[PDB]
Amino acid sequence: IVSAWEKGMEAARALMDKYHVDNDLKANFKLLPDQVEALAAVCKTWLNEEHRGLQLTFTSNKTFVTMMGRFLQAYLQSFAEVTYKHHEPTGCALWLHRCAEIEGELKCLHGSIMINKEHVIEQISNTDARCCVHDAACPANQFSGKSCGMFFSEGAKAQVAFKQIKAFMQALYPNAQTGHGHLLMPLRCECNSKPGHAPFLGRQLPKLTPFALSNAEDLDADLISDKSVLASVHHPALIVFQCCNPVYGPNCDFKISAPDLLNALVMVRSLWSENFTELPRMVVPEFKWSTKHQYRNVSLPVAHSDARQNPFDF
Ligand SMILES: [Zn+2]
Ligand SMILES: [Zn+2]
Repeated sequence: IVSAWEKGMEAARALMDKYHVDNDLKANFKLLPDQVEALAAVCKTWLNEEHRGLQLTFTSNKTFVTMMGRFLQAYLQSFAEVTYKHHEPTGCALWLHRCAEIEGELKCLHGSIMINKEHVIEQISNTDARCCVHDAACPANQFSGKSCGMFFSEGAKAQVAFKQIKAFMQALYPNAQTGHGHLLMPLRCECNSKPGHAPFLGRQLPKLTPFALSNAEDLDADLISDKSVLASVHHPALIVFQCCNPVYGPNCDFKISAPDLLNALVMVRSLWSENFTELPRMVVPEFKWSTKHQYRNVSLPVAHSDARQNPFDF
């Protein structure tokens, strides 16, 4: 019997040799949990070679390849039976969201229904915003110390994006026994990709934001038979994952839409099948609410101005 580490290393080198990954990346690879670049280079090479015309939608090329890298990593670890405790390789979870089950109703990461709020932007009036229940007494889009950090300026549009992912999954897995109600989502962007990253404030998992597919109705549904595609036609908004705390502490350019995230997983399974004859078991952890994902709030009073020189009359 051989150590799991050596068995992993062999498989990974076979891949890196076959896909002509850079020599330094090859030399330095040690199957360690933060070593994802060489595996992403495998995937990008396979894409360049087999899928040059792949169309991404609200996903950056870098983020798509990085996620394939993590999934490839997870399959290699599973194949070899190597696990590093506290380094789950995908950086993702399956959230049983229940956001497309009841008309007009969204649930947050807590699994509780989201409360309706009016949200005024600048002047735009969003009277259909939704907040985490633990934020129900906060201004719209401000987060309490008990928040999960989820907020939708537009609840109807959010529900369209959840219907879209659920339909996309039903089209890819029309005979699924299980999983059509789960969302594959990232738990880590670049900012918390390492378990000992410096603590940061604000949201503790990648933000989830629905984006409209705005030309998608100028489309003739009758011409399209791809059920995947029809998911977007019927529900023209995508869930898009970005940095834990995107800029409009740390921030990064992580950006991937839910269908492209599932396709990153699916395309790794294809790549794997072209190199190995069985696909190992690989479990993306089911999401469970816990305090580690709680928003890290800091509430600082800010003095309003007063024309007076002195605080008080005496
Ligand atoms: Zn919540
Ligand atoms: Zn980030």
